[PDB]
Amino acid sequence: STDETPASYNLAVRRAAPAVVNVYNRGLEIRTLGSGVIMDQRGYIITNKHVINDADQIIVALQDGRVFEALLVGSDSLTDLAVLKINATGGLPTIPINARRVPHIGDVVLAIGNPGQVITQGIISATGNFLQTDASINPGNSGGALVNSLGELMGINTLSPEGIGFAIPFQLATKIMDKLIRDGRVI
Amino acid sequence: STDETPASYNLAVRRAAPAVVNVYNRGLEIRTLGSGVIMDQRGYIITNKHVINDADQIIVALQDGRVFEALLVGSDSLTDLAVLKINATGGLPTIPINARRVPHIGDVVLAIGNPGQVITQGIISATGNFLQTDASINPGNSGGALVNSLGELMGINTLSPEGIGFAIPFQLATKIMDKLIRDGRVI
Amino acid sequence: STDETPASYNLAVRRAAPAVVNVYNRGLEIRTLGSGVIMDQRGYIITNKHVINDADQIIVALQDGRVFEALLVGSDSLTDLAVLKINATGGLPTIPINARRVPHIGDVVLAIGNPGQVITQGIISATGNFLQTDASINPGNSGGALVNSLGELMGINTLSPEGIGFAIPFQLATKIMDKLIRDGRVI
Repeated sequence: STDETPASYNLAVRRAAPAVVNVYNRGLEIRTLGSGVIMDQRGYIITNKHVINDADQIIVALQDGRVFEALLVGSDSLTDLAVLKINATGGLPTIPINARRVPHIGDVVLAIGNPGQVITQGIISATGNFLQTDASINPGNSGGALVNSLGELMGINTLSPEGIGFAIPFQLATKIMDKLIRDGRVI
Repeated sequence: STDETPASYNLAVRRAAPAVVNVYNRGLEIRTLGSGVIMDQRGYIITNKHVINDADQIIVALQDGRVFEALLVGSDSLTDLAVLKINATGGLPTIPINARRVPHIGDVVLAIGNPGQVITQGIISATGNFLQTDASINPGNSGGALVNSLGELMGINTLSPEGIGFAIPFQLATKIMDKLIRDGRVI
Repeated sequence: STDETPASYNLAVRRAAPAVVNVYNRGLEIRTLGSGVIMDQRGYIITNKHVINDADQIIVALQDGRVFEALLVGSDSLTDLAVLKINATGGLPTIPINARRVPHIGDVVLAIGNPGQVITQGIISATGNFLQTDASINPGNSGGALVNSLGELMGINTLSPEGIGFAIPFQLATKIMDKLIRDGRVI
């Protein structure tokens, strides 16, 4: 035992987890809203619309200790997504994305949320309609990332038929985010 | 990441999933009853007795798009199983079976149900009394197949002590099916 | 299929499972209290304090068929642990421990309980505050072992924020057990 190595998906955690952030509201009280995912170096972030639906002031908190204020770029009710913006100081951790990767049924996936961080393991039950997984999906990880064993982004964890969780396919999430950036809410 | 391959049990899905079918009732209304498993080329299928307990007309629907009517060969209350029959057009997808394979505690297993298909992942908690697994077992996959990472049949998912699901060992399921074929309900 | 081998964590089961015992009370009635873990050859065992909180007479039952009476060495309310003692006949199965092993987030873990034995699979969601896992933790495995794919001890399953289970890190559990052995209850 001492010689060998445990089976583990910590590799996918080290690659993906730095990019998943906490999302807060600062009214006047500091409340925890949910999780979120840093998509690129420009400083754009994806989260659930319901997380930021009633935010007086939005705050984002990285795992490395940094704390930015975020402005709502726009949302999309149908997919319950929302894009936030923050100033990117030199060096931002971003969620690994592979546009060429084709998600397959049976693929191992980790759901990464930041209520410290909590990570749960499952598989892709059904390929995206949305992507299904049996990894626990909850408010503590709602708005966070779903990634495969390599750490590549498979979807955005979302809430709202038992035992199964939902994530918005990363391919759809990318397009929706782009559209919100270009205009704002889109129909 | 782009170079490497995700950890996945899609191999077992491709081999086993084509053999797991949807089971319907057609009264006079079309209702979804549950899932089922094509065992052989003769056209015999296994499902839960409770799925077909009140079926005016039984219909079976493959993943490839085909739709047959099925006749109840017989059932077995004690194990809550039931065998159906359909005409096998040339080419029927059958559930991989390995009579030589010895199921071990800790073995990875996928529960395959067809409410599109939903697949969940677990292990064999206890070897069959029935086989136990922590893979989600639900009406959406009740009557469907439980298979290992190779895609070989380990059991038939069944309902009716929390967090654990039950499957009838494939070795028992085979014998019971044979007996029903030979006579009908057996005691 | 016939040639290849199923993916499985039965190796970790064979190594660790013999060391996880059933724990009973014998009033005057024989009641099942919970699970426990044989730590060393001296005959010391760890379990939850709530399991042994009201035991007139404590009995321990190995998987190999042996049955000892156990005496409460002492407990620790804060961590809900308790150490029992039994006479070690030549040959006692002990839980594999690796003091050098550093638990990482994403590590595969099996929760081993003895209500026959029930084993569930998960990962380390958060490294220990206590260790978190998405492996099912329940009364049937409360007080039992959490081990990685090698079979090394990662924690002691404990009860008392949804979908997640808790285990006391093996490093903390070892120290607490030592202290109880030295004195008794410690503050």
